[PDB]
Amino acid sequence: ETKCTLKSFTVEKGIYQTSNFRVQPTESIVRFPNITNLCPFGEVFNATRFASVYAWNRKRISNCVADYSVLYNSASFSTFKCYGVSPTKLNDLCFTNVYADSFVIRGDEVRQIAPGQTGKIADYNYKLPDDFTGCVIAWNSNNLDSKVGGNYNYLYRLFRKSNLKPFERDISTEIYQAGSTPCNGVEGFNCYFPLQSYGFQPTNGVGYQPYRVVVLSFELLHAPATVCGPKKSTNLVKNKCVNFNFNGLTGTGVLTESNKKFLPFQQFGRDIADTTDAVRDPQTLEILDITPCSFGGVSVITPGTNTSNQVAVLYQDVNCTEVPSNVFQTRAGCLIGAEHVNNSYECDIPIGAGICASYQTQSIIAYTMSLGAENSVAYSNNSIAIPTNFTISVTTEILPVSMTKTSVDCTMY
Amino acid sequence: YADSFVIRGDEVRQIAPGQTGKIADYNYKLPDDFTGCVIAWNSNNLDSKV
Amino acid sequence: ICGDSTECSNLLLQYGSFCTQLNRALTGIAVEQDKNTQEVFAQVKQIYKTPPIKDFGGFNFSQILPDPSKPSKRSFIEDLLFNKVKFNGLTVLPPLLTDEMIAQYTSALLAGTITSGWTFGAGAALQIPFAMQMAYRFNGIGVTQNVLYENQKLIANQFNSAIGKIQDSLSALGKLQDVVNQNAQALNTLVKQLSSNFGAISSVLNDILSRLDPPEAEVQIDRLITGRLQSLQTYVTQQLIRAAEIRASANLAATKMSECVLGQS
Amino acid sequence: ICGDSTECSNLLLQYGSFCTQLNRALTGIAVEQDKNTQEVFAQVKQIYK
Amino acid sequence: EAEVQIDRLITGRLQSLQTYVTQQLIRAAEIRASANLAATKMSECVLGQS
Amino acid sequence: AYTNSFTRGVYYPDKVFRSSVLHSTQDLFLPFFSNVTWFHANPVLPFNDGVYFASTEKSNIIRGWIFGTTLDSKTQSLLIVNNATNVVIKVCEFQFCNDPFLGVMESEFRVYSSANNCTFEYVSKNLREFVFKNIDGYFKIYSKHTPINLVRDLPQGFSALEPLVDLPIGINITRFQTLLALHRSAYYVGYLQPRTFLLKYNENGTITDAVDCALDPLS
Ligand SMILES: *[C@@H]1O[C@H](CO)[C@@H](O[C@@H]2O[C@H](CO)[C@@H](O)[C@H](O)[C@H]2NC(C)=O)[C@H](O)[C@H]1NC(C)=O
Ligand SMILES: *[C@@H]1O[C@H](CO)[C@@H](O[C@@H]2O[C@H](CO)[C@@H](O)[C@H](O)[C@H]2NC(C)=O)[C@H](O)[C@H]1NC(C)=O
Ligand SMILES: *[C@@H]1O[C@H](CO)[C@@H](O[C@@H]2O[C@H](CO)[C@@H](O)[C@H](O)[C@H]2NC(C)=O)[C@H](O)[C@H]1NC(C)=O
Ligand SMILES: *[C@@H]1O[C@H](CO)[C@@H](O[C@@H]2O[C@H](CO)[C@@H](O)[C@H](O)[C@H]2NC(C)=O)[C@H](O)[C@H]1NC(C)=O
Ligand SMILES: *[C@@H]1O[C@H](CO)[C@@H](O)[C@H](O)[C@H]1NC(C)=O
Ligand SMILES: *[C@@H]1O[C@H](CO)[C@@H](O)[C@H](O)[C@H]1NC(C)=O
Ligand SMILES: *[C@@H]1O[C@H](CO)[C@@H](O)[C@H](O)[C@H]1NC(C)=O
Ligand SMILES: *[C@@H]1O[C@H](CO)[C@@H](O)[C@H](O)[C@H]1NC(C)=O
Ligand SMILES: *[C@@H]1O[C@H](CO)[C@@H](O)[C@H](O)[C@H]1NC(C)=O
Ligand SMILES: *[C@@H]1O[C@H](CO)[C@@H](O)[C@H](O)[C@H]1NC(C)=O
Ligand SMILES: *[C@@H]1O[C@H](CO)[C@@H](O)[C@H](O)[C@H]1NC(C)=O
Ligand SMILES: *[C@@H]1O[C@H](CO)[C@@H](O)[C@H](O)[C@H]1NC(C)=O
Repeated sequence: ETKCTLKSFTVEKGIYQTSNFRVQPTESIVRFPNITNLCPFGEVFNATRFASVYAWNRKRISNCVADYSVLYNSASFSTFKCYGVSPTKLNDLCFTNVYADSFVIRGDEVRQIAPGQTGKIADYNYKLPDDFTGCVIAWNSNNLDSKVGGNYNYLYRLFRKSNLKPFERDISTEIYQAGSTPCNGVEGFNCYFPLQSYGFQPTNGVGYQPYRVVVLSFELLHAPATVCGPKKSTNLVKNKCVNFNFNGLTGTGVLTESNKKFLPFQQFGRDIADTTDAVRDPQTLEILDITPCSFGGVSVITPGTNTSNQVAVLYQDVNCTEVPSNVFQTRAGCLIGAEHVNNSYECDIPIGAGICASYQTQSIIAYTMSLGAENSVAYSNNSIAIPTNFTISVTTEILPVSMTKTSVDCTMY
Repeated sequence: YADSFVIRGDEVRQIAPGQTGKIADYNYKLPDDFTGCVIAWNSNNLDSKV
Repeated sequence: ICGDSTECSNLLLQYGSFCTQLNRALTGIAVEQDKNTQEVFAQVKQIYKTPPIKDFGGFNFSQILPDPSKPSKRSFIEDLLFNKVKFNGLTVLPPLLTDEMIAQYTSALLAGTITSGWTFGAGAALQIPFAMQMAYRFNGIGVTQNVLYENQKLIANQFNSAIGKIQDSLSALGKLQDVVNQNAQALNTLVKQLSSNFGAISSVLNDILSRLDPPEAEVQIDRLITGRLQSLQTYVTQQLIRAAEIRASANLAATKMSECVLGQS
Repeated sequence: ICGDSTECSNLLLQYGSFCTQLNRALTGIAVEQDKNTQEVFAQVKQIYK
Repeated sequence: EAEVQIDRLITGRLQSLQTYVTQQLIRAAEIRASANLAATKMSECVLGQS
Repeated sequence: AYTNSFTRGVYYPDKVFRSSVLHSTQDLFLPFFSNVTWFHANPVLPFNDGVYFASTEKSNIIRGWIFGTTLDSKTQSLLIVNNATNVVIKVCEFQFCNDPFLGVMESEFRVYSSANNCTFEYVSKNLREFVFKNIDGYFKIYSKHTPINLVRDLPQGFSALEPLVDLPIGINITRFQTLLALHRSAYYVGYLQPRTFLLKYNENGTITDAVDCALDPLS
């Protein structure tokens, strides 16, 4: 790797930065807010008394968290048709308003609650537009709504001047009108009330027993945001380089128990120079520090390929306990492949913090450099040393004065 | 290389590098550094029948 | 630049050897900082020691000789001076010499001077009594040497009072604080430059990447890369200009240590 | 760069602290120039005549 | 279409040339101080006794 | 009357803990030493960009605000109320009394006469500050309750306001009012502008001091 970094086949003695060491994290632990409520459907569904078919109800579900899965898979519904949108993709979309209409009809009249039908119900009781978007849900309710002797409280309209506009409602009771004639409020030849009543009985063949119906109609409009799907999560860990996501905060690192105290509306903490360094767990609400995961530089110590092919390796500032013989800990990192001796020589290859290396004792060794010999002057208050001879010495000193004059031609380059 | 096929009229905009849709997702995907050319012409009278 | 992401590394591979040059530039600077210190302080062959007595003609060097009751073995004035002064790819290497070693070089330079005058700077150390060395130095400034011997006590008292005034004047070092401040402040700007979009949608390499598809995202990631590479070039060029100023200062220090400590100027 | 234009100024904010750095560099070498001539000429305590 | 691709090369090559020219100024300022010291040593050690 | 705030209307710009760090922000603040209206006991005010709003009493005469563009039907509005029970946020189309209030028997609420098309519901001396703002369909509310040792005059001091609520409504707002409990048996209004401040953070992470950087040359 050193030969490749230098692009050569002979490396001279030195110390070379060759690559990098970066701990690796695994698994994608998720986190979010405790699974709160799940939209309001209590009344709207489990009501004790439904509404007539000629005056249906109209609940306007609003800003909430709607979970159409508890509906879709409840298996208690005899009919669950979705028109604008297939059912499984409901828990992944957002609209402006949901309306829920409720009523009670016969068993074989559930096929007129659909876009583009005809019949006494869809003509003038409850009409669905031709580009409907929602879903229609229906289930049998014989035991709740049918009573011995006949339940005559569930009426429907059977005469009207003109078919309803979609989602239009008509609770009037003004008498009808047969052939040309007055009939000032009073039954008789060609003329009569406009409302009839299902007489429901418990001994009625299916298709004659009461069914309860709920029509959900999603109507979009425009906004900045609203309800949406439910996010998943896991069980955060600690003391392990990890890849984490805390309800939006995406990062990497080791997570550790904290001892700081946020204010009870603050989610994460930042450092000077603006890096996220603490978070709060959304479920348990405890503060956790996020220290950068291990990492540094890797250096290769070689006596030179013209001497040997042995090598030692320095893992820049990193406890010799998580690197992956001679493992030796230095103030400059963890050294592998050199033995530590107790002697002290002149520095050869500088490691750092007073430590050098050499190819002597062979192999590679570590130690603390030597400042120099030790001379002890015999100083006294009346002693002098005087020289009796001399040497003539001559030394060299080398200095650069110039470098090469180069020219470039911008345009031609 | 020459590849040949038949699609709808408004699906010709998914035959291009870096698109999405039912055609480019899983029918025929063009790499992101494409080099060639894409040619297309209407053929209503040959391929559509009463 | 990139930082973890992998869509960034292949795009940055297209710029050639811009990052190899910057690492070479920064490594040269770091190797020069150890040679600065070797040239100022390792100006002595042997590690000289003062004798256990302190009979120096009435001169008192106790505030500048090493303190044996310490792990660091610094002097009193060196203790006064030392009480007054992981990230996104950033690392600080330690100096080759500890400052215990530096204090050990300085105390040996001091014991060479107090015991041998200027002879240890030209060869082997030749002991001479301190008053006689002081009298040699009075000759070097053109004063006759009985002026020293007839005023020895007064001259020693004046030295001792002037040495005493230095601690009070200490307990100044703004020239050493400026270097630390300018370097920390230039390193803080490089980190703050990572939260800027440079004209992309955002400044965080994931949100750009998980909200667009490759053809669309590569355009923004190239803008981020261009800005972040410009910031690093600005940083490295200024470190190169600032290290040449520190080198001219360490060169002046080496000449002063040679000419004012190892001789008389 | 912009010269009294707010459209340009808000786009210049997307590069961070480039202009703060540039002004800081240019001001430090204007301070050095007065130090330069103080170090050459004010080498005397009194004004002798 | 070739203008957009030629400009990407122009910008890169200009950057690289200007980096070369900055680092030469910084290296020449260091050779200059060495030659200034050599000129002082020639005066003070060769034409005198220091 | 008009009065002078001194250093009032500082709120935590967002989550994210923080300690001793003279952190610098650009946002909508109430400038230091401002000209705040004084009201005694009230009329339709503007909104135009956020609102500071303090109030002083031991009883509870201030019983919420009402917001919106027209304060009637034909367009939607917010309504924030508090009877002697607890807060009632609500968003319908209303018909508001031009002088709406609530009594104090203890029968009350002559506030509106219509509650149509509701698109959001919710149910459940002293100095009580509030900061109201409305950005990107969210209606943010910061608040703080400090105890005065006076009864009804604006004091001096520093106290940062902590976020309370967040409502994803979408509503447009141009006007607002107040609601008071009548007699049958003092409040201020500042406005917010885009300023730049320097906040000093404690070691627990609370804002203890600030600097308005456009007051004077020293700042
Ligand atoms: C979220 O739900 C979990 C359970 O699903 C809650 O955990 C409970 O915490 C209390 C501590 O006050 C324990 O006494 C219970 O035994 C825990 N329950 C379980 C099943 O472990 C948790 O408190 C909820 N979140 C919040 C904020 O309350
Ligand atoms: C009212 O509606 C609820 C929601 O669909 C019904 O609830 C569930 O009953 C099943 C038993 O088959 C349980 O496994 C679920 O846990 C229940 N859901 C809840 C409450 O989370 C409920 O049955 C309906 N009313 C009744 C009593 O029949
Ligand atoms: C001073 O030193 C010189 C050596 O530098 C001495 O001369 C040497 O003497 C030895 C023994 O007589 C010879 O082997 C060498 O050849 C001599 N060296 C040279 C260069 O001629 C000299 O004797 C010494 N003088 C005194 C007084 O001690
Ligand atoms: C050298 O000077 C120091 C003063 O800096 C002397 O130490 C002080 O001596 C006085 C009395 O002379 C004491 O009151 C102080 O407590 C001493 N300070 C210390 C010991 O830190 C020291 O005695 C002098 N040396 C000699 C040999 O006289
Ligand atoms: C390098 O190799 C040559 C020949 O193999 C040898 O003469 C020389 O001593 C070697 N250098 C070192 C430093 O070992
Ligand atoms: C490395 O970690 C161990 C375990 O906590 C610790 O004892 C040791 O002191 C650490 N290394 C250094 C240099 O402190
Ligand atoms: C070095 O000397 C120390 C003295 O404290 C001793 O404890 C240690 O074992 C020695 N090291 C070796 C490798 O012998
Ligand atoms: C506030 O502005 C009004 C506007 O006329 C002015 O009369 C009043 O003096 C101002 N108050 C202060 C405290 O400046
Ligand atoms: C308080 O006012 C709200 C407003 O609608 C109302 O719902 C609530 O019932 C009132 N409190 C009592 C006790 O009636
Ligand atoms: C709002 O109310 C009016 C009158 O009650 C009604 O005409 C209108 O349809 C309602 N809005 C919606 C979206 O239904
Ligand atoms: C608020 O009023 C403005 C009037 O200029 C209008 O353009 C805007 O659409 C309104 N807000 C919304 C969300 O419709
Ligand atoms: C809050 O800050 C005070 C003073 O800054 C400090 O004494 C205290 O320990 C901190 N933490 C608390 C009160 O929980």
